Amino acid sequence: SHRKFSAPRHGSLGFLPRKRSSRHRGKVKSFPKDDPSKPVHLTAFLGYKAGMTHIVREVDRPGSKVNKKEVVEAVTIVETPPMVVVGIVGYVETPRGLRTFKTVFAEHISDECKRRFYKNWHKSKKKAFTKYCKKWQDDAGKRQLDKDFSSMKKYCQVIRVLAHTQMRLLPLRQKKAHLMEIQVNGGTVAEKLDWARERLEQQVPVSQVFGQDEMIDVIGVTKGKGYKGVTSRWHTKKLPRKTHRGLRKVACIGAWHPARVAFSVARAGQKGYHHRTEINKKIYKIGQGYLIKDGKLIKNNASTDYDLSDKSINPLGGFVHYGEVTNDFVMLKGCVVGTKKRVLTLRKSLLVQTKRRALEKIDLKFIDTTSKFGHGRFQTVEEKKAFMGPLKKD
Amino acid sequence: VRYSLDPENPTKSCKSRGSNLRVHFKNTRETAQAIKGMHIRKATKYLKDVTLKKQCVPFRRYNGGVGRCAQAKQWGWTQGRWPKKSAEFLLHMLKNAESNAELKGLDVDSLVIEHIQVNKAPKMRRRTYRAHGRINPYMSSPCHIEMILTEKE
RNA sequence: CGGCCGGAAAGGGGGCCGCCCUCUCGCCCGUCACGCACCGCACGUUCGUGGGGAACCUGGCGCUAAACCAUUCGUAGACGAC
RNA sequence: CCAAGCGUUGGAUUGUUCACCCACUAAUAGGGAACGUGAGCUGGGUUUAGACCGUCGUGAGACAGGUUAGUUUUACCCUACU
RNA sequence: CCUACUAUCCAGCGAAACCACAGCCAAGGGAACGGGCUUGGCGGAAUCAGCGGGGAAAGAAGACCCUGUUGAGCUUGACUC
RNA sequence: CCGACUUAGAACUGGUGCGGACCAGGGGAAUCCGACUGUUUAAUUAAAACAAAGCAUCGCGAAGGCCCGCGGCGGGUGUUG
RNA sequence: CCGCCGCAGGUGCAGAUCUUGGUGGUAGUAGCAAAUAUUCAAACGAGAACUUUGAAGGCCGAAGUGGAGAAGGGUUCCAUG
RNA sequence: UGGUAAGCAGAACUGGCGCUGCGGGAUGAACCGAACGCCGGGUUAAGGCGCCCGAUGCCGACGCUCAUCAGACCCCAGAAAA
RNA sequence: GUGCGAAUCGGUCGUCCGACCUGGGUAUAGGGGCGAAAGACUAAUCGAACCAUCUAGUAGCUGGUUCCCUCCAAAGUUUCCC
RNA sequence: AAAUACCGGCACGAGACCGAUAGUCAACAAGUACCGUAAGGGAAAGUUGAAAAGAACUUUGAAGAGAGAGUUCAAGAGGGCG
Repeated sequence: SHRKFSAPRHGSLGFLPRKRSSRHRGKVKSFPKDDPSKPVHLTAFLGYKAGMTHIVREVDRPGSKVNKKEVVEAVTIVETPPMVVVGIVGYVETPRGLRTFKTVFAEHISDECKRRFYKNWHKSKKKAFTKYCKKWQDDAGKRQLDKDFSSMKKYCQVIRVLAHTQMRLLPLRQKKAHLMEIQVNGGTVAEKLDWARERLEQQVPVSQVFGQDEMIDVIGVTKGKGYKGVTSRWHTKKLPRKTHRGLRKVACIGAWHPARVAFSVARAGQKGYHHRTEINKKIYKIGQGYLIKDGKLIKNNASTDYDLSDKSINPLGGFVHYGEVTNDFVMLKGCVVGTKKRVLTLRKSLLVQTKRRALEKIDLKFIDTTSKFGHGRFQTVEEKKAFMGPLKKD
Repeated sequence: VRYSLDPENPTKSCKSRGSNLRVHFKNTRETAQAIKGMHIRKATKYLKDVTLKKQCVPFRRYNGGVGRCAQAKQWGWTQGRWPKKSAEFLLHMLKNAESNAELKGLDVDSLVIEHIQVNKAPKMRRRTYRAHGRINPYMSSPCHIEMILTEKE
């Protein structure tokens, strides 16, 4: 007979192949739709999740009970050093889909980028792009390079550019840079490909791509949790205590006679390390890198307009399980997807943003840089010293 | 004795044999299949790595429940083990074989394992004691091993 | 024969000119004699320098790599895998 | 009328399915899947063996009367699913 | 969430129940509930950890019910002692 | 001169912790059943079932009452009244 | 050891949850998880996670994992290989 | 004949299945055609002849019908009043 | 729960000077014993132990019933019967 | 007394019988081993070769085991071996 009391499902069937995603870097499944009305720009970036902290700001949304008051928001710091362009890749609109037309690479590719085309870099001879790079040093080699462009503004329609990460600068173990196809949106195909060739072998900072108070979408693989059971994975009801074989499971896995087990029944397997795409993550501020002018290194990234003090966004003991944030960063609202150190694909919004919550203007009063390796009290080393006086070490 | 396959000519070959050898048949057949298309110095180096757990033996026919290792990808397979006693039992045989080669006056640095065959020997019975006053068999599964070498390159 | 111009939806072997190039034949009526005329007989005649593979020659022109194990890591993990 | 996309609850008494009442709520609609679902649980109810009461039987015993206590086994195979 | 012992991976040792053939589904007809048949869906080596929908899974010639001119324990106002 | 164990009280003290581990009763108002202790279906029922002391009838003065035995100048209660 | 003519029968197997013996798949699978705990060196040796000696760390904690008997066992006692 | 009716229970007559394959009904113990030693040629029955799938690939005849649930072959496999 | 075990293990529990617990010796024997009574116990056996013989007990009831070819080929109905 | 009976016992002779899952339970260290407290229950188990001529000696190994020699018609008969 029928279900006695109506309950919803446990979990979604929209994210159903709950397997380890074969990619470690977040693939952009859909780039934003362009119109040749706009000037040419990049539509995605490649950041590194450093960690999380507080913010204090005055909220401007009229009518609400939080209007003209202060709040405390969880913000996530993604360190984003400038990305290097190494190649352009053409696409043609085919009745079977959208086919890659012609790739053209740059002359000089840094070893950090070259590492991506290897598994065993130590055992290798670094011989990649030794005969491609020749094609810029020659007269006859040029006359393919030049006609490979003339063919691509004639036939090819969608133009994407091959950026890579400067892993040289980042405080991680790894040096093997991440390549990423970023779609060059904006004006017409001639204007677009003349731009992309000028920006070839150069760097793109984050101020070029993402502005301030811009609703972006973050693409990343989730944090892994290994082989989890049904009540750990699908979050079903636990069975009550007196159950012989096990109380941490689904009791009935289907009726008699649709005589197979359905795809919709909650089983045990891999939990976490899934490809996910959260939307509407509001950028609060883009910081600055560790500049050296006058000889004196300036590091006042987290200095707001109501502090005036020379504290970095690095809290006491840096970021836990990551390291020290020395490069230009983005700072979004709330939680984002995946572990500390995790490579994170920041993409422009698919939608239009015409709200109050979407066009809200941010004005950070305070950034918390108290230690996250314990219950921290002191913002700066000069606060802690001024409070606690001299010690025995002194 | 009557071997399975005659050597192509009885001047270039020496044979070695052992009956009622007390190893698992289903471990020795897999390690005797891995060793078959090898030069003898490669075989001694290989079985040594199987003893020290450095190269696996790919379990192909008798692979029921046999776990998955990273050293079975060089055989183009998924499942592999490091069977210590089977490696030790047809390494002693290799040493007896290259003893026979030296006595039969051959270039011992050139011998290739032409044919190697592991049969089942008669089982030996003993008893396990199970619930509700029952005795079940606990029988060993020993094996006959024979092999023929031949000098080449 | 070397260049002169095209081809992208699954690019396709072509058009055209000079010259380097050699005849005056080729197509159609009519004369002129010939070729195993294999002695009534079956798989004839093609696209075929087909496809796929082991190898042996004789010429040049060219190129000297990566994967896996082993080690390490811990954003990953039952084991593999990553 | 088109219309099954998403919902359709928390409790007192009863082994109950059903019933009835309290409270909440947009609403507290009805059903099927071997009267879904025991190598999934549970064992309150029924439905062995011990006993008590009432009615019937001369008796052994009977009750579509009430009551209390009463062992819930196995997956390492094939498929399905993860 | 934590701990111990397993499960798990390895060296050595190494059983058992069970088994016509075997093993992907929807509908049809059929001994009126098919793994095999008919018409359609369709179909890609070899495997590891799990799981309990299905094999009307295993176990024991139904302990209920009926029949048998088969019984046994008990009873009495049954028949014969 | 020689003492071996207690008990009561006070001052001070500790980050209010002190039977510091271990050892080690949860309580109350009632209803049903059986007085109580004891016993019971070894391997699914420990109970309200059996027993029990107390109460109450019945038989028999021995050649007898109750019971055993194939048998008997046979036997148990009975070394009894 | 067989052909032909007669003669005689314990005369022909797929099945009987048939009898006896033998072998498969499952399967190198279930498993080898009750009671805190092992470690460094040396010796003998062809060979040591397990023997033996030392050193350390531990458990039984006198209602013991200690020393002696009764019943039962029958040479299990002891040395050497 | 009894029963509201039943792939229900009980009769008469003849024919079938059981004991029996073969062609058709996609499929099927009983329907329709027709009963069988081992084969070649011919031709039929009952059914067919867009493709599965042998055969209408006829310059077939005459009408009827449009369905946002068309319709489409004994037994027979889903319908009425209005 | 193919166990440590053909009744065991853990915690928690009943009783613990008495109708207490227990070793040996000894008496009761199968329609018999013994029973503070559950048809309980009587050597893993009890609403009648175990062993051998009667005995190959009987079964209108299950299950099986062993070579080939040719020829013929049914019945499930009448009457009587614990 | 005689004529009659005799699956025990001592001794013989025979068979249209059985030929090691058969024939006695027993072709062998069989009423043996083993099981049961006991009464009782009760198996499995034949064959090297004509003759041990049963493989000296060399060689690998800790050894079981091999490799060569050697005996024999034959080890394609190597001690549980037609």
